Amino acid sequence: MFYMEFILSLIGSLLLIICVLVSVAFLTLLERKVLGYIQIRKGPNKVGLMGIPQPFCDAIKLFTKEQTYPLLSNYLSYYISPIFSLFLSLFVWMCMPFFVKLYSFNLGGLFFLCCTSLGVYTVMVAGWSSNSNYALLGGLRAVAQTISYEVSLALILLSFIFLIGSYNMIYFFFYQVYMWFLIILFPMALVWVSISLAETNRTPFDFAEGESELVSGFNVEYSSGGFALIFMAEYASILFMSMLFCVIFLGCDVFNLLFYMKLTFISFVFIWVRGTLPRFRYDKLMYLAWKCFLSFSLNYLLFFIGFKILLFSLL
Amino acid sequence: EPKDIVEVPKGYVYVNNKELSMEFADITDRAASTMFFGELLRGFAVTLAHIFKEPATINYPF
Amino acid sequence: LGINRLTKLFQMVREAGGLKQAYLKLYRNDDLKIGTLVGIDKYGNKYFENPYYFYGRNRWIEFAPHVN
Amino acid sequence: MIQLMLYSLIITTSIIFLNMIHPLALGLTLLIQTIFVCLLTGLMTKSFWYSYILFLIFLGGMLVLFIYVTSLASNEMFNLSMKLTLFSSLILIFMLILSFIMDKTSSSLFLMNNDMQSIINMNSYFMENSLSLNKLYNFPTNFITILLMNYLLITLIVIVKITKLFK
Amino acid sequence: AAHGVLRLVLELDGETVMRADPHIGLLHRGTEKLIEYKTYTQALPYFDRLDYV
Amino acid sequence: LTPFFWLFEEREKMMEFYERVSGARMHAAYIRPGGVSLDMPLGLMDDIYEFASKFAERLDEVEDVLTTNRIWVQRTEDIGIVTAEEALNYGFSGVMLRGSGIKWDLR
Amino acid sequence: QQTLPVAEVAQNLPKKGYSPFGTKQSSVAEWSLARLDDLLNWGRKGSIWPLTFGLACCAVEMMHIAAPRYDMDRYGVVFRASPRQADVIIVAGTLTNKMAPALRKVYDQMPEPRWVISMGSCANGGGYYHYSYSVVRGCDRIIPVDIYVPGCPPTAEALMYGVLQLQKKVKRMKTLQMWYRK
Amino acid sequence: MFSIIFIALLILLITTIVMFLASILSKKALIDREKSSPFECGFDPKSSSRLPFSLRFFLITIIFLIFDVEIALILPMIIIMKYSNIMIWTITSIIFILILLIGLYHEWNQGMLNWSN
Amino acid sequence: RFLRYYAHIWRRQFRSMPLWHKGEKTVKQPVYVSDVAQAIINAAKDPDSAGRIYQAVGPKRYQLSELVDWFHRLMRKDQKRWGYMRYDMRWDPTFLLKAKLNSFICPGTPIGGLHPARIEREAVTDKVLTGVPTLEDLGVTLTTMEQQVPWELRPYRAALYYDAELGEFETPSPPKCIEARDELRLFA
Amino acid sequence: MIMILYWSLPMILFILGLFCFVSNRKHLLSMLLSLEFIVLMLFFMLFIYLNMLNYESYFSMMFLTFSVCEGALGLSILVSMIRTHGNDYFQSF
Ligand code: SF4
Repeated sequence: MFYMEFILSLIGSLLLIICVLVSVAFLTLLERKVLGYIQIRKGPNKVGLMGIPQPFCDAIKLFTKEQTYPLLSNYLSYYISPIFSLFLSLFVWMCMPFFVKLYSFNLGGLFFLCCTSLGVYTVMVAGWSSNSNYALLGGLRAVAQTISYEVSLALILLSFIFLIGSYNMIYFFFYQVYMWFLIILFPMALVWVSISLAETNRTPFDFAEGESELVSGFNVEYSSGGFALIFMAEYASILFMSMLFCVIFLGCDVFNLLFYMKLTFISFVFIWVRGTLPRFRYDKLMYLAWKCFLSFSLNYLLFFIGFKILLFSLL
Repeated sequence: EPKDIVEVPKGYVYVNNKELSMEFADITDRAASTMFFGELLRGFAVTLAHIFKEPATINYPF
Repeated sequence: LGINRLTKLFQMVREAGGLKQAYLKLYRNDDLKIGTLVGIDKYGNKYFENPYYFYGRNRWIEFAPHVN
Repeated sequence: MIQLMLYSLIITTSIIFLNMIHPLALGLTLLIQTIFVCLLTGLMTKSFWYSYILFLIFLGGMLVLFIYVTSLASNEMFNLSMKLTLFSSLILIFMLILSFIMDKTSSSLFLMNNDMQSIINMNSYFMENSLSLNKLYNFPTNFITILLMNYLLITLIVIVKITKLFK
Repeated sequence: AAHGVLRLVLELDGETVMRADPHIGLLHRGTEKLIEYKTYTQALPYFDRLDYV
Repeated sequence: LTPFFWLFEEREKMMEFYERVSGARMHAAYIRPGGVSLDMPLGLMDDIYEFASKFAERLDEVEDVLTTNRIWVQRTEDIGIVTAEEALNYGFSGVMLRGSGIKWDLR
Repeated sequence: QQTLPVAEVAQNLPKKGYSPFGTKQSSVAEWSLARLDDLLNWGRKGSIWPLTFGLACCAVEMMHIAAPRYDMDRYGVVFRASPRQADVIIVAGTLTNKMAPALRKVYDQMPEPRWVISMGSCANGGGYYHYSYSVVRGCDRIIPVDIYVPGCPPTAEALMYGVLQLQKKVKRMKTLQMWYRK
Repeated sequence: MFSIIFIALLILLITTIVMFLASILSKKALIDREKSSPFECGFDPKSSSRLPFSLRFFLITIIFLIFDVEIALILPMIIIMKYSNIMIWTITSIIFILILLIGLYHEWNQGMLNWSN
Repeated sequence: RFLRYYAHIWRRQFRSMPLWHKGEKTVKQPVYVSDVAQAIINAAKDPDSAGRIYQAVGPKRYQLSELVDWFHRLMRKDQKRWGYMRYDMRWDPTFLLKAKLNSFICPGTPIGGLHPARIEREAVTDKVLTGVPTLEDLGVTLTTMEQQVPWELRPYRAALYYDAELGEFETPSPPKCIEARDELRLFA
Repeated sequence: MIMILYWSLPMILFILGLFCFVSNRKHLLSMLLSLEFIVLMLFFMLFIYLNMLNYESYFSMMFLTFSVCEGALGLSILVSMIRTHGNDYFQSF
């Protein structure tokens, strides 16, 4: 009955939270192994049996490591941002689609836009709390990157949204029931990888945390426990985008293991980029954001709007 | 091959004298490369391949 | 799939002494390979060489068991 | 209950807003206010469509300017006062217990959410935003949208005219 | 990317670098004087240390 | 990262060669005023041959990966133009000078 | 000086245990605190993050260790650039007077438990530049060194052997077990 | 919704509890004058270090807002397309995007991102 | 123990340091640590100091109210808003519970050294005696608080509000010693 | 009373916003932020009315599009003003 409904809804949310957290913490190893073999390294195979408990080992180190809090009175404000970031990276999951009702969450695309937007405030205030020009430059560069890409991200969404005829994500499954949707929108997939990669701040768009240009960007002044939360937040983010890529382009077959095979392959693909590409410049990226992607997205918008008008004409 | 841009004597090799053609097949090639990232695809497949080479790590201290 | 590779696994795993005697070896050395007893050390160590691998892997050592 | 608790949280944050003077502390205060107001309007609406909208425009993009230019930082970080927090907690709680006391219904709005419409209403069985946003595009009330977009175009012509004072 | 040694004192506006003062000398190991005190054969490794790549 | 690691694999082979002749990974003392300090061990010639044999493959792998890549090209190209006259009067040399256009070289 | 036992002596002896403390604990509190120390040391031992200071000549070996021949992340070691996130500092190369305050500052900005490896002779005792007007004779005079890796430079094997020795030191550290006595 | 609200509150509470817990699990150390300085690669931080606010980043974010609002205008096209009159929905939407392109291409010839500084 | 105690948060109430008798019936004469150490070595090198007590005290006695006010001036704790007040520890019965609980809970050293024994210490006055030798007998110059403490507490300076003015606030005007007759007035 | 139970909360917040708009602040940023809070309240009054109305609801965008433009203009003149004088501080006024 009714309270059966609510109890399960909370169990599912809680159950998903532990899984996504343990997955991303455990996924970190797969980055370290996989990148280890892109390079001709062997990757972690030392601790436990073949480095399986490597990420648990990492967490124990961090939580034991003290919290080298910055200048005297910043305690809270420096302690806020990691919470307010890991929260977004997790809670963004709850809109993800199921056939087995977790929610009746409509406007899921809008909610995606919103959560992906809120990352700016976390990084920016984090740098501001740190109060170190290195951290501050990182935040500004991080802010500019995310804010710029959201513009293209929105219009890109709309192409799919029109092609499915609603904002409810679930209809991606019904429209993909015959033939996958990548093979229709191939260029969008490459662009969407880049947009997703920009959001999660991975390379080639690695300006926010980065290395060798800023020490760690905003992350530079973060002690252990805060750092662990930021680091987990980023990987919860990289997984979610991998899921969103899977549900849009590659079948949305939530009740089929092949969907989870596809999750791993896409998250692998993110790493596959990590070990291959070099980094962009500031300005060249902004050209790529406004002068290249926005034009691209508008054309497809004007292309598919006509197509659906023609489609509506036919039926 | 496209012609050079500076005539070279021996004992040297200019590494940029090659001209960027304006022939239509040549521009469309480059355009298609940018529109579908062929060069990235070449590099992408390289690293996939090079997973399949056995790592050269010595299992120290054994 | 298993092109005469699972066979090789069977050789090393079984003649190790079973599940326990394959896992403890793996658990300790972080790898399990096949060679020949080049010579037994004076101090319990055992040396193994196999030209099948390359120079990094050519020769290796199983330290004395009492060193846990 | 959620509705009047949400009044209470907005009241408390409003008292926070009028006290705080550090620009980040104020800008932080706006951020919370926006979530609360989005929640509240959503409850009394037919759906949360407009709530998601103004969230991503007002908060998501436009408060970025305010925080960013108010990154003046005062040159120093907050001296947080656990006292206004405790008063904030204190004022919240007995407002919250009063919320538990107050009349369940009469203390609620009267607006008609999609659920609080009658069953017979044949119109209500459409997509929740279809019939609401219809005449934003259908004539003869759609040209005003054209005025909006050109207004925004002109807004950019203005910004580059003000933000381009010799540098 | 700073070789571990180099220390650039940079003055930036926006993000561009206007004045870039490099402070070479964070490594200087008085090797000219030492080379003087030792013998030619002894002095030889000094040069291999220099430009160690 | 990938270029650096792939090449630093091959850097190990070359250092081993220094180790074979001189006895030190780096920082040999092998060149001395009267010629090299010491003769070479037999077979080092051949090992050099195979190493040179494979180096074309290794260098080309990274070369094809990275020379053409757009990010790298735009990331480096047209950075810090060094005109010929400005190069000389500042006392340049090496591939910097040789890159700017000057046909000079000490060899 | 001692020497390894001989074949038959090894035969008599049992397994050397895993936790270096042993398993002779008397009471529940002792036995429990022994395990928690073991877990802590296991965490701090398995994952260790150098800072990559690497001033000079020695640094090249500090890179070859990262290279794929004697892989170091294999052991759970990663080069975090930011000292706030780095757990260990491999001071390598010479410490000139201009650098001395910098090294000090970097060291104590790093949070503890912090261990320093003094790689190379230049850091160990000033190395080959010991009688120089500009060099800190050793790095013991600026920071507390934990492990010394002799060499000029140390061969990469030597360096990561020392890393393992640091892991052993990280393994046997007694913090909870002996707080109980404190 | 409030099902969503409660779940977020629960997560946030669990999140802060975890970080609260780590704050006690991590050993303390006696504070140090220098351990709490801004990180400037190991050389003393300069004066206040508060960056100049004479820059363009607000200008880019203002372009964001214009396009961010314009995005808002075009969001509902998905649903109304089944209901609205087709001429008006067709032309009205088309001129939106067309004006955007022309604004963009006109603005490339302006080239405003290639500032002199 | 001394300055960290008077600086740490738990020692403070909301913004109201509680002091025994408002900290206005206490005489303290702290000394700087290095000058104590330098005394130790100098008396270790000399064996003729053997078998001699030494009252180690600073140059100028002080009143705890003078110190804490000066401390808060140094820390910029008194400009407009941070709002320092001094209670009577006897009036408020909450400070003791903080000490008792803080002791009972912390396994290691209690947070900020809040254990009651520290509280009794601040209450106790500093009774020197003549004849008992001193640092001057040990040939040790004594850096005063006026030279040492400002830099000492510089890390804990804070409260640079956006609402108010900073920087131009004068250097913290030093405290004022307590003389023998003035002490006899204090104790009446 | 209808307004006292329904339109009261919007009033109390709106008046508090204005008073903060006419208070004392080191620069004008607190003012702009003050009127910004007022806009959110302005939206609040506007929406509860547009909710009285079956489909007139959509007018939110019109108000929102206009309101953000005021804020942008607000930040525009301020930021140009720092750049002019090297500061936009109320002491300059
Ligand atoms: S110790 Fe040797 S290898 Fe290290 S920096 Fe000095 S000379 Fe170079």
